[PDB]
Amino acid sequence: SRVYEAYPEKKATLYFLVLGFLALIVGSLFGPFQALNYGNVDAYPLLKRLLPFVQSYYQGLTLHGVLNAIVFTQLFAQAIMVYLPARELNMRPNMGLMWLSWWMAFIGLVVAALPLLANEATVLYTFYPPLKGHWAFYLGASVFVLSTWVSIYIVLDLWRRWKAANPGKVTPLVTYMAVVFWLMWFLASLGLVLEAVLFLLPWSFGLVEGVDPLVARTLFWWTGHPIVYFWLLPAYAIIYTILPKQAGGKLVSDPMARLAFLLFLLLSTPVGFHHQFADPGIDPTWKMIHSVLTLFVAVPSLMTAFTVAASLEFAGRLRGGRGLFGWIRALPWDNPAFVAPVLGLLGFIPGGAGGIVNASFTLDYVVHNTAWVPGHFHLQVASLVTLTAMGSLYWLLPNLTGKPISDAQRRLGLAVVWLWFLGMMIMAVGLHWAGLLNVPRRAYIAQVPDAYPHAAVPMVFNVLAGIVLLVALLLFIYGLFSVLLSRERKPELAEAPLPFAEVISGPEDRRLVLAMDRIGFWFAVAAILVVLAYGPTLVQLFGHLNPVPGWRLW
Amino acid sequence: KPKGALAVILVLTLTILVFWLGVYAVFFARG
Amino acid sequence: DEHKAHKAILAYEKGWLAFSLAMLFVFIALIAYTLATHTAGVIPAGKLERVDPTTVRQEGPWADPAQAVVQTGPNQYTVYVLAFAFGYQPNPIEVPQGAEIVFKITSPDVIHGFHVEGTNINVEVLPGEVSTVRYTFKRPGEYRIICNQYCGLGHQNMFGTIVVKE
Ligand code: HAS
Ligand code: HEM
Ligand SMILES: CCCCCCCC/C=C/CCCCCCCC(=O)OC[C@H](O)CO
Ligand SMILES: CCCCCCCC/C=C\CCCCCCCC(=O)OC[C@H](O)CO
Ligand SMILES: CCCCCCCC/C=C\CCCCCCCC(=O)OC[C@H](O)CO
Ligand SMILES: CCCCCCCC/C=C\CCCCCCCC(=O)OC[C@H](O)CO
Ligand SMILES: CCCCCCCC/C=C\CCCCCCCC(=O)OC[C@H](O)CO
Ligand SMILES: CCCCCCCC/C=C\CCCCCCCC(=O)OC[C@H](O)CO
Ligand SMILES: CCCCCCCC/C=C\CCCCCCCC(=O)OC[C@H](O)CO
Ligand SMILES: CCCCCCCC/C=C\CCCCCCCC(=O)OC[C@H](O)CO
Ligand code: CUA
Ligand SMILES: [O-][O-]
Ligand SMILES: [Cu+2]
Repeated sequence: SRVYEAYPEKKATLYFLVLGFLALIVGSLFGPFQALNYGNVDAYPLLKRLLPFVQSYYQGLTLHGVLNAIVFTQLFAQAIMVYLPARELNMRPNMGLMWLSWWMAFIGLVVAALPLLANEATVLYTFYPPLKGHWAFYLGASVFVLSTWVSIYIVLDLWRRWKAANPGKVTPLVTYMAVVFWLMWFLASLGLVLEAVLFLLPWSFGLVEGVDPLVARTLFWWTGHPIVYFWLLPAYAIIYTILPKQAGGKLVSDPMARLAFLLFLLLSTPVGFHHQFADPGIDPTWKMIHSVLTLFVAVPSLMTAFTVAASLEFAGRLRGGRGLFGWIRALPWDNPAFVAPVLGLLGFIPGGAGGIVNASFTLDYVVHNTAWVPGHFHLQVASLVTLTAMGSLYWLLPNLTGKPISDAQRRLGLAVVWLWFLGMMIMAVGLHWAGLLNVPRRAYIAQVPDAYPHAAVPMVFNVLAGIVLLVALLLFIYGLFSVLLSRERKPELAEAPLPFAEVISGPEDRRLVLAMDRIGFWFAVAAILVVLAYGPTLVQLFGHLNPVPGWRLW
Repeated sequence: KPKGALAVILVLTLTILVFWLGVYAVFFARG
Repeated sequence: DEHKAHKAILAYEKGWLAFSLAMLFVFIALIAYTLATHTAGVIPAGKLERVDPTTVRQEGPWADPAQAVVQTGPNQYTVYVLAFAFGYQPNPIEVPQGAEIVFKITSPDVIHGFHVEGTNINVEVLPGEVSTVRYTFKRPGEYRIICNQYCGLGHQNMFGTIVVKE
């Protein structure tokens, strides 16, 4: 194709998205079995006839977590947060590096998948020592994540080349988003990189006898919090800069969109002890300080809530909608690329309410390690992020491939995103409620069918969700393959501009925009905040290590 | 005024409060 | 029109953001309050207390489960609990109602949870470390301990019991 000669970045972006959606499909096969299990129904015998390499519930759960929450989300973020700024600036990413990032991800994935599939790393997606997986799982994973350092370089390069060609112009919006996002990711990723190089890798290779589980979790959660913002922000870049056009309006504030992203850059990383409220050996003052700062990381999404709602409302009004509800009805509910992020934003309202709970220190003792937690995060990543990426099948795919989406495929995408959304809402209900009833997360509770009698009611929700989501997943697989293996190719679709929104006309506040463009400075602020929030604890832990022996309990 | 955007942030407020005060009440009940 | 909608949007957005900030501040004040009350006893001790998981069942306060419960104040008992694959010792933990209990929990193998159903006790148990949390049981009876951190294939059936005597 002459299109891939002029925009070779389309092909690499396609490879990231395809591999992402393949991981999502594989990891998601386990989700209905797990919802049935949290509905006290044991379908593992069926799953094991179908997939005879699956030895346990917990091997299935490792696969589901790693494939969906690690692999899929990262590949999507690499596709969106490279290709969008590249198209906005109208410039070619360094293609050598783009392909290097892809193959690093693919190879990292293949190497981690070997021991995962062989039942040698059933340690879940958190891999907490002293549970000890095969070295290849840690090495494959490390290389998979390090793929993203290449992406960071790719975008900083684009940004710098553009700024050289445009001295004293402010950074264009999507590129500003992606720059702060990838710099945030760089500072975020250091916890896991330290944990892997300093402990997990020498340990799984046999070089050191034990690892200190408290240091390992602390360095894990330095990264484990911001990684969720790393999942979220690509969906946000689309929601701010693309969705308003798809809705039939405009983005109502460029500065308010930049300010949210700058708040994410500064506040995503210094807050991880909110995953450690129940850990010994971390001072409760510092837990409180991460609790407050976590409540602050909430503000950019609270701001997003308004800027995005007001953008949708403005679109609905342009399209004739009047009343207090007319604006909603007037929106393009026949367009799956519109519908999917909108539904994902609706579920994000309870999703974010549960996150603010979890953040609230002593309140976390009510819900920690219960089913409430999966209830919260299915609303955030398995619903909003996932639905936004699914909705991209419907504008992004044609743009990358030239392949048209038919009327029939459009309606099928509508049904998939609605069933997926509704299945996530029903399961959110079953899991939040079972969690309040003290049902633990990460547990094959269907194998102890009399242990949880008080949860009988929300258990029905989880069965229902497991069935609704089975159907949504089957239709999604069918749909994605129909669109991928499709006959027709219309080269004009691949040459059409991306559907980037205009910004509403009004002053605005240059100087705020100029101030936020001081990226070198804001980055050092973000990085100072991490030394402030983590340094004192990590000094103490590293000065009093207590490594302990590894276990395989599967 | 953006009446629609306000209606959204109202639902969001009420949700956040129901969740937060709900769990706060459970916390004390288990205390 | 666009000028006017934009103006109005930014104005009400400023108002929402102040309200949303006010609300978060109230939550921060309300959390502060819990931290000043007896309910905050379940927050684990910050201080590092290192032990050796490989000998904890042979020497020290976890080696003889029948001696696990030690009166340490006039209305206070320290309880040495081992969470291990896949069980808790002693079993049952027996304590008097209305006394302050200081649980000191460690593991000889992997991480376990220690979640006492019906209470705010909910603490991670790390091999090599001692988790210390404090609670006073107001109501006598049987309380189930659930392991809420995946510790291997016996996880879903890993439970223990606290009996609070009248
Ligand atoms: C992408 C994935 C994730 C997001 C985003 C996310 C956001 C938060 N989370 Fe979280 N989370 C926690 C706190 C929060 C906080 C305060 C927020 C916030 O950033 C949330 C703020 C967002 C909002 C306040 C909602 C704003 C609403 C919007 C933006 C929608 C507006 C609607 C519109 C515009 C539509 C209107 C249109 C119409 C047509 C009407 C805590 C601790 O404080 C824990 C540990 C708990 C424990 O005990 O283990 C936790 C656990 C997790 C886990 C479990 C990790 C594990 O395996 O152990 C994951 C995977 C997860 C993911 C995610 N989380 N979270
Ligand atoms: C058909 C869709 C899906 C269903 C039915 C589903 C169901 C479940 C259930 C019931 C749990 C709880 C299991 C347990 O605590 O033992 C689970 C865990 C999880 N799910 Fe999903 N899931 C689905 C899709 C998603 C996707 C798309 C994401 C990410 C993008 C995702 C991420 C996760 C993660 C991170 C875990 C926790 C893994 C762990 O604790 O180690 N799920 N899911
Ligand atoms: C478009 C996708 C939406 C799909 C929506 C799916 C709705 C599920 C069926 C409801 C009818 C009621 C059927 C329930 C009747 C049998 C109940 C039963 O026997 O319980 C399970 C069994 O006991 C465990 O071992
Ligand atoms: C247990 C919980 C399960 C239930 C979960 C439901 C939560 C909210 C339901 C749907 C959100 C959709 C809101 C907006 C739908 C608008 C559609 C509309 O207005 O359609 C216009 C008409 O088709 C001309 O386009
Ligand atoms: C036409 C599409 C709509 C159809 C969708 C239904 C809508 C919502 C209501 C119920 C579904 C419940 C299905 C759950 C099936 C089995 C429940 C179960 O396992 O029962 C446990 C019982 O409480 C212990 O004895
Ligand atoms: C447009 C987006 C809208 C999304 C909005 C979703 C938020 C759901 C919030 C609350 C549900 C609470 C249900 C009712 C509260 C239950 C309390 C209760 O009954 O408590 C048990 C008590 O102990 C007696 O036994
Ligand atoms: C629509 C899909 C989104 C999913 C929505 C998830 C629903 C969870 C909702 C609210 C939590 C509020 C907590 C409920 C607290 C009620 C119990 C109470 O009030 O506590 C007093 C009682 O004595 C104590 O033991
Ligand atoms: C117990 C707590 C009570 C909960 C009950 C729900 C509270 C409503 C929620 C948010 C209001 C946010 C919108 C703030 C409106 C600000 C007014 C404003 O900014 O008006 C300027 C404009 O120029 C005029 O002329
Ligand atoms: C412009 C007007 C501004 C004024 C608005 C301020 C908002 C008031 C809200 C919360 C105050 C905190 C109340 C703190 C008292 C909590 C007591 C409690 O809940 O006691 C728990 C338990 O029973 C004992 O151990
Ligand atoms: C849409 C969402 C609907 C959500 C519905 C929410 C229902 C929450 C229920 C209970 C929490 C209360 C926990 C209170 C703890 C007291 C338990 C207790 O008494 O524990 C045993 C003890 O041994 C006796 O001797
Ligand atoms: Cu011990 Cu799970
Ligand atoms: O991590 O929320
Ligand atoms: Cu977090």
